Amino acid sequence: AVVKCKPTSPGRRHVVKVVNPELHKGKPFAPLLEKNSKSGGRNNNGRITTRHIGGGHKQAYRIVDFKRNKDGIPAVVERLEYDPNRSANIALVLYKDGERRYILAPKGLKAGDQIQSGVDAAIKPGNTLPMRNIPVGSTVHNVEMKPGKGGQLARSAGTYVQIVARDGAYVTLRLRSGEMRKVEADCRATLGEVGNAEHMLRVLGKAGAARWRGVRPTVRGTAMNPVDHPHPVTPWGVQTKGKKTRSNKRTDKFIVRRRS
Amino acid sequence: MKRTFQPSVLKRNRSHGFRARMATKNGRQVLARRRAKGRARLTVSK
RNA sequence: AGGACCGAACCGACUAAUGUCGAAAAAUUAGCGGAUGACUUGUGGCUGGGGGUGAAAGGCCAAUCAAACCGGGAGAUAGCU
RNA sequence: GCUCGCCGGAAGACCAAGGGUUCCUGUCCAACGUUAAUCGGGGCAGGGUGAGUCGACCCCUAAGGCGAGGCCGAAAGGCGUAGUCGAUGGGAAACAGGUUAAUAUUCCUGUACUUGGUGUUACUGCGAAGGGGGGACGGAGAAGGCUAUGUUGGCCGGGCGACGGUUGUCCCGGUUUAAGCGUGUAGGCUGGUUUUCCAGGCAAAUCCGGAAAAUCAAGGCUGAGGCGUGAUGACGAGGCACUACGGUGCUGAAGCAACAAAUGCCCUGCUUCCAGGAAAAGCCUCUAAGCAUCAGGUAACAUCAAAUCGUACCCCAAACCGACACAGGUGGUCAGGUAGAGAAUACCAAGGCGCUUGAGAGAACUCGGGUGAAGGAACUAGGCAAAAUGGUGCCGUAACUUCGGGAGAAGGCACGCUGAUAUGUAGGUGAGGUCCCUCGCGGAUGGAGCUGAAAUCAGUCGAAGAUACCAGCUGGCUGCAACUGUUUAUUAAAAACACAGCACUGUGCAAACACGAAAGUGGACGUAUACGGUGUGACGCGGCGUAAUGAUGGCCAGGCUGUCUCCACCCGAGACUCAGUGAAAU
RNA sequence: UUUGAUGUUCUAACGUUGACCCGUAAUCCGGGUUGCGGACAGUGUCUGGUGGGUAGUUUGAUCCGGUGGUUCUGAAUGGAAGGGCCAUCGCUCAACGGAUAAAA
Repeated sequence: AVVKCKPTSPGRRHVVKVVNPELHKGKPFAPLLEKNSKSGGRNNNGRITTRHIGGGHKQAYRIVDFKRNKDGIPAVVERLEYDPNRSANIALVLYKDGERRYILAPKGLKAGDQIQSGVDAAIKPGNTLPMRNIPVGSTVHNVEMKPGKGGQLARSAGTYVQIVARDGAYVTLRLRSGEMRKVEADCRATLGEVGNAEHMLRVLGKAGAARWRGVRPTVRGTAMNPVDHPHPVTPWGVQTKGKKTRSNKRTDKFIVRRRS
Repeated sequence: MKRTFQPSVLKRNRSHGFRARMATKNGRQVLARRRAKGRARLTVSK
């Protein structure tokens, strides 16, 4: 749901919150938890490589099962949880064998539902089926690019990819960026679209939102001195605002269409 | 105003201690120079 | 609940006065803004000099920064004093 | 020794970091103390630091460092695995009183507590770098029970007292007792018992998890505080006897109730919020390998050990950092009485000090203040500085607006004390007796007693009752900027920087981008509802307006006043004289 | 028969920051298997273009020589290249005694 806060004061005047009543109001499953130490944009050399990163509230990394190698093991979704590392909420799944894991929660998944992975699975949203088995012209997410890789595409909230054609051992997928990609059929994918589609309605209200979310102030090039910044070019002299930098010549064979 | 120097034995030892000097190759050269010059205190220590 | 309000500790020095061979190589008195956070602080480490960091002033890098300090080239050179 | 004054949320007591004998005694003024000094944190000599329970040490580890192999690089060297360091964190244990001139939670008196080795006794399956639980956690906020602590009352010993009265509802001092032990309450958490099965927990498992049933509905876990032992023990006001006259020995009465109550405990509790809030070790359990006449473990007993290091002193300062015995700075803990919402403010208890030059007079002038006739900004680039209001309660509060705000707008009236309402009300707390009880820290009556606002009437004193400190000046026009916030440490706090939002562009992940000769890293253990760069900076249509906001620029109006006509007097330090020490630029 | 450029397919070179197992209680690393691409990408030398991002600087002369004749000479001998002798010629290189072929 989407709620607009009363303008009782600045910092609440322009606040829009995305409240999810069905989220779990409790601690996460401790066994699957793990630490996530912030880096602040530093690297092994200790210098800053990426700008505008630092601070933020402490968060714990949740291990999410993307590969979904539990083939032919029906499971029940216990509940949903808020994962700070992902813009989309996660779902706790308990398999019949007696083991618990985390998955991505699609739009049509709620607590108490039944899920199943493997080729011998139905077409209900959230099931894990190879794109070869998945009917063409369907919407999927968490698509794999190599067998057993785990899944990298359509992992953000409300993101999905369309299966637009079936060229034998390869399949054509349209992404939300307007990209047409050719992917091997043996790769796994998840049916349905990612949940938490209302992630756009949030406006973060004030600076503090981003500040404790992990973003630091951005300084414009014009305000910088000539020595610090060239000032449309990047701080390192690369001309921006309409200059492609894609030079790989390795994965282009899998590229069918470019963004328009 | 708090002055530049704030004493701390741990910091002093770990920054300019003999083991810290010997950890790096250049610190060994610095110790050799100090010994050649003949200063009584090669490095800072308790 | 409020990057909410008045207001102690705490943070800074916006105004005035004294202090310029002062108690202090930016200090003291009363006012002054914040004082639940974009807050501050103790401790422990990382980012090292065409480099680091910088809510960005050409600011800070141990009272020195439009390019630190230490030893060497080096008794640099000076059509200059 | 007696007065006067200051701090007393500190100018008191403990520590942490930092100094290293500055600590105590004897002894002297050679040099220092901005003067003398017999004195000192000064010179010389002596004494002083007692740990199984304090901390370090040791087990584990976060950030981070080193790094066997290994990758890369002309070499130097850079990265990193297994591993090893790394407390700012997690693991086991002590309290009361007494003592020296210096140590005490270390020494003495008493009660204990914890970890392992050894031997005896009765049993038993033991056995991991492996698995499971726990360790193990954010912000904000309200209540209940508590306690430290303090008030009153009763009790104990004393007093009746140099200026009126004070055997009385009067005054002074005390009225303290820990850790451990047993009961385990208030409160919080959770449904338990039994059986059967399961490709799950990278092997197995009686351990965790999951699925079925029969049974009861209670059990189990955590849990401050109080109660008795600790303790007919110590302590204890005061008196008595000697004093190297500083001080030492003996003695020792009562040691209770109520109230209020914390930031400290129940409470890592409970309710909500998105920013979703460390790791490992010790600890309980399961088995693998191997052994099960052993070994090992369990429960009780006796005994041994718990090594080594700091233990003085200062620690908001004279001892630490500032070249100084420097108006500066330094983290945490305890932090009481009255008035007070308050750790603010005014006076005090405990405790600590009068700050290392004084003595005379009270010139101009300088510094910080008090008062003031009339005008009340006419002074000044400028209400700069000064002057003025400032709190509680009742009524009321405009234009605009994003409907929240403006607003404490502005503006009107009562605030003291005593008696009554009410021999202190309402409220809070709550004794004893009585009745029950699934029988103890168990549930009702009850108000004894204590504490205790706010309001009405009447009276009353003062020129003035928020009478002291504390404590917004007010409104209008107006450019800028969404606001909060940050910046040129040490002349520019702003219209500058940053900001949530908006738009363009790039990146398909072995992603772009950046550090790196390269490895490898942050991006991201994310991935198109994700990230980097660029321009602007809320909202309605870089341009026009914009509520609120502003130590922002300017103007005006009401009060106010020494800014000014015009300054005058007074209060403190200099300036002047005397004594002691004693620079400077040039 | 040498063949190269190009097109389709394939693996034995090569990449694997895909999966499984071992050294190994090991996200590194090396080794064995397989799948995915595959003569693509990438790397080493050369070369065309961009490249204030970075670095060194500024605000008939002269060098080069075009042609001629002259065996003057021409580094062992004979040639040739390169030098010397005489003639002429290319720049208002006019900043005209002209500091670089090359700078706001």
